[PDB]
Amino acid sequence: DDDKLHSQANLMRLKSDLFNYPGPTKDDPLTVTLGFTLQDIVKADSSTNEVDLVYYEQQRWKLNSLMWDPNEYGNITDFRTSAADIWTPDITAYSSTRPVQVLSPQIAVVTHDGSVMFIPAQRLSFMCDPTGVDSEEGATCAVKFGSWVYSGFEIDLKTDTDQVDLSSYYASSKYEILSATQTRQVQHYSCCPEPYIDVNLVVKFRER
Amino acid sequence: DKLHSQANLMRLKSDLFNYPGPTKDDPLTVTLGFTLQDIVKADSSTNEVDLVYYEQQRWKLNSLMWDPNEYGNITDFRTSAADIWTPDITAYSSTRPVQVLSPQIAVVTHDGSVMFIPAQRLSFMCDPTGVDSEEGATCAVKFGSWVYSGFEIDLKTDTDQVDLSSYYASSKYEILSATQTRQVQHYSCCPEPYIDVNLVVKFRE
Amino acid sequence: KLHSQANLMRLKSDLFNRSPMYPGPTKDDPLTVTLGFTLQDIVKADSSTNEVDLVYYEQQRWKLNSLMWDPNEYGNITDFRTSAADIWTPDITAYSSTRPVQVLSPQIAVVTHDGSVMFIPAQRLSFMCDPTGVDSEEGATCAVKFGSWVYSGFEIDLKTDTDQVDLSSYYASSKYEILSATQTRQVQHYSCCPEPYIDVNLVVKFRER
Amino acid sequence: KLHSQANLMRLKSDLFNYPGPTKDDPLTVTLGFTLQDIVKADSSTNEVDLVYYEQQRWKLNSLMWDPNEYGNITDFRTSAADIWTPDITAYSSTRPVQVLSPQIAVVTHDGSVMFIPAQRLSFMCDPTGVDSEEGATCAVKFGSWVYSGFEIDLKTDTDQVDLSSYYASSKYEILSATQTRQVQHYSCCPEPYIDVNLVVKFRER
Amino acid sequence: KLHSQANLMRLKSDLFNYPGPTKDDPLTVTLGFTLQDIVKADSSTNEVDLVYYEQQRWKLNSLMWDPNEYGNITDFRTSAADIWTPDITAYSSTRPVQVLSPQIAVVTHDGSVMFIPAQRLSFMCDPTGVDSEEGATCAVKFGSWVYSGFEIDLKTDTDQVDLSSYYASSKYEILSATQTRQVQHYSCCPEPYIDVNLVVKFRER
Amino acid sequence: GCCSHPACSVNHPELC
Amino acid sequence: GCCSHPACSVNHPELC
Amino acid sequence: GCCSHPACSVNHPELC
Amino acid sequence: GCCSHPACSVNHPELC
Repeated sequence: DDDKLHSQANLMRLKSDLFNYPGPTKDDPLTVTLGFTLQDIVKADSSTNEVDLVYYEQQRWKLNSLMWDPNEYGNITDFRTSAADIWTPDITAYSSTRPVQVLSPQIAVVTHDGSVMFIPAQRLSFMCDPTGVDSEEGATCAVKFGSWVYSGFEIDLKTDTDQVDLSSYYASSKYEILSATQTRQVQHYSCCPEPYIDVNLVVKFRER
Repeated sequence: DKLHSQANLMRLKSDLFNYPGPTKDDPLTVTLGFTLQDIVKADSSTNEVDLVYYEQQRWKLNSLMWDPNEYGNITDFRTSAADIWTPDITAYSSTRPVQVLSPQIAVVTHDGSVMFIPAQRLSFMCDPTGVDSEEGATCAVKFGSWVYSGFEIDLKTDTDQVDLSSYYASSKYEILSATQTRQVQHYSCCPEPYIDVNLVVKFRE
Repeated sequence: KLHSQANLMRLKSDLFNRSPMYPGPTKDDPLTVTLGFTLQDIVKADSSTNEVDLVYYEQQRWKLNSLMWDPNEYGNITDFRTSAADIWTPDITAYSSTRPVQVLSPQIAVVTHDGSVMFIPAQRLSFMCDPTGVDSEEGATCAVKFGSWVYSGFEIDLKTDTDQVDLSSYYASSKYEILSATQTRQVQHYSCCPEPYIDVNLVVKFRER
Repeated sequence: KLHSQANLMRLKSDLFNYPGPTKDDPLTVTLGFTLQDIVKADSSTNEVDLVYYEQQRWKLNSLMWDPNEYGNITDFRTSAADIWTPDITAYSSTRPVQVLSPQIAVVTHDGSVMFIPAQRLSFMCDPTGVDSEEGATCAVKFGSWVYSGFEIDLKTDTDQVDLSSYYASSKYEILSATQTRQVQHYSCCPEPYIDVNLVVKFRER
Repeated sequence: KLHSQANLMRLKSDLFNYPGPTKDDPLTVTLGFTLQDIVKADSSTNEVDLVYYEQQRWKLNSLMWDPNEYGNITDFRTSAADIWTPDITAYSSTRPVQVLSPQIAVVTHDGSVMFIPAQRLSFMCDPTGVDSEEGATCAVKFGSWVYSGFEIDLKTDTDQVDLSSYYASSKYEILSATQTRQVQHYSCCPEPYIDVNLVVKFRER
Repeated sequence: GCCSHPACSVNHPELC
Repeated sequence: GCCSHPACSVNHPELC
Repeated sequence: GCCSHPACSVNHPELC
Repeated sequence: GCCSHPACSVNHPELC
């Protein structure tokens, strides 16, 4: 109880020191790891060629400015914090047709080495032609995710796997998944020498 | 002296408000109960069902306790839920943002216990096949913390029967049964448990 | 003109920065809220989900001693307008809505020197309602209770000045004509418990026009 | 140039560092509508949707200044949230107004303010007759929510709603559009209540 | 890396410590559109929904710095709220714009700003003939809401809308898409008023 | 009457 | 009963 | 005319 | 498994 108040004071003191970073730079680049858990294809609109996905978008990154020695803070190794209290990466779907809807709290976990884990649940409408969804071959759609304002020189993007996690896909959805993949891509343009990274989400699905 | 009651209350509130959430060393029990008001809509073209309910949430913090003798015998008070810490209990299979239908105001008592009962409309994943039959349709949604395991937030119910005493008698759907059951999940990777409350509603037109 | 504006600002500062601030009502310091409805329109009746949408004005009146001032001390100011966000307001709530309430008007309260507050937001409300019979001469009947979300009768007393909803501004070419609309204070008792709970029951009977 | 900016930033600072009108300090607000489109007429609910510009002009002595004390600055633009604005309201809307433009006002050295937001409004309207040549007629009143004619005097400069930018390929042909100042009194009470009544006649194109 | 970070933070508060353009100090804004999709064409209301990137570029002397004083930083990212941005508005929208992208700007050491919000826009459009080889044509003008040509000068770097990212499986194929600067002079008045007119000819795929 | 108009109602507690 | 009324429930933890 | 244009109108109290 | 449960995943970066 005296020890419990002491751990609360260590934590408040730790957050205060950390919370009191201008984003990544070419000189101080950042790696963001993305993975998708696909929960449901809710809607597939043939009259507008939009499709609605519900998923978890797991984001991990590491900042030296969030590092701390556990010994100097009561052996605290990690803490939860509102995602709005720290910097977050501007990872964006490139072909949405509606503002994304947040379906969960937005809370990150910070570890003493500076690592941050952040998994918002989201609902996304994006451009997708569901032609074929009523056939054995099904339909195929794709959407790219990446930073909106940072090239690969400031934010590098990775995946830990190319398989979209489907182990929580809604078993009674109107649509079953034939395959779902998440692929890092490196793009180069004529003008600009800096590369652009995205993660391409490709989903193949048909009516159940 | 009515001013003195107000003075004691303002003093107490500013005192208490001037807690980082639970940890493995200081874990928290959150009790959860549902009062189901209405199944508003069951959409068989997208398999979403819309629910209106009250979500009763109760927990207890030592940092919120006080001696009524030091504060004019004030034994409890009301406060905006935004001025205190609240648990991150979430539907796991929603398809839209929760809509809040009521003020968000909690009651804190002198022993540090908190009660918070917001009304909510929730769209969640549900196949309403059979809702036009005697057997009806069955659907389910889990609620649990978003970032905490069972070692930081333990989730509990006082009963596994959903309170149906205020269920809208002229709803498009009648309730056959409604249960709220604590589940403990174990992953083979991981020694710590994960706790959810599974809400199962059997209903028909 | 400038002298009065200065008086108004010093008054509002004094009230809003009072040292015993107003924490809402208590058993020792209870409060009476008066409620009246001006029904303007039944916009929609949806028999596929049993929801009905009302547009009305919800008049709210209450009085605090901590909002009292002597006009002579403030250049004869007898009242002022203030954003509802700058004062305490009561937590009166529809108990069977199906959507968040939509506000259709500014939210501005009038405070008078005796401590009376008046506040009339326009609102659109969806609530549980079976419109069956709306296409008959008898029409349909629906009811929604309003009350505090966290306060009993011992902290907030709820009153109406009349049981007759004001229909003098009801939209004359609405899809639905009003047969009757009443607003009635009700006292709920629970066996377990001594304190009562007050609601105002809005009952509207109506049919296709 | 930087001197012009320093003068203007200083001027805005000085002005921004008024409680609304009173019976002693009354205010005149001039209202004018520019009707851009009738988007939609719903005969199942008797709601009609309009897109218009609402032109608002008023003049405060507390916003005056001499150009010569401020580098001959005669006017400036500022966010409409940085200044007091009147509470003019549609009286029979059915949905919260939607703002379609920036909300920026223009303040002139004589204290006058102009503010023209674009808005979409749904309001109560029976579109019966719209599929005829006589068309349908509908009306909506605008007026202060909390001020009588003794604190806010509402006026128009013309009774003609500006249709010169009306959308030529709208689903609805506009037949007339007028904006009439109305003064209303109730027998109980001496003070007048003022509205501007927007009346639009229209039919399917 | 810590020194580079500290250089950037120093730069920003030096930089963060402009009131918009004036007749004395006019500003040139360059607009470009990247049309991504025509989502929807509603012939029941004559509204059409486009998804597009809006490229905006301008330059301020108050935003220029010496890279050597700050460790050879050439550009930085900042929240669009942290800086002044122009009030460029679709003039015939029927719904509030929906923003599909973070609102972050890139400032370069010469003082130039680039800002590229992704937007979805409903606007007034009669799509009659979209089911014909000729197709349909619709236009929406963009321009400042409160500034004349003497205060903001609107320019394009081309009159060809970028179609290189247009959704290949859209329900509508683009026949052409232009963005054309227009200068309009008013009978009453000397100043020019400037818009960029987006014209889009399209048909069902 | 005065009590169905919100500007007039908020100006006459004695009546509404 | 009391548990289904939020104003009553929050006043009676001992039963609801 | 000018009064139809919000950027013009707002510059000319004289006629709008 | 763990990696599709946001509370488990966020606690096991090395794994998920």
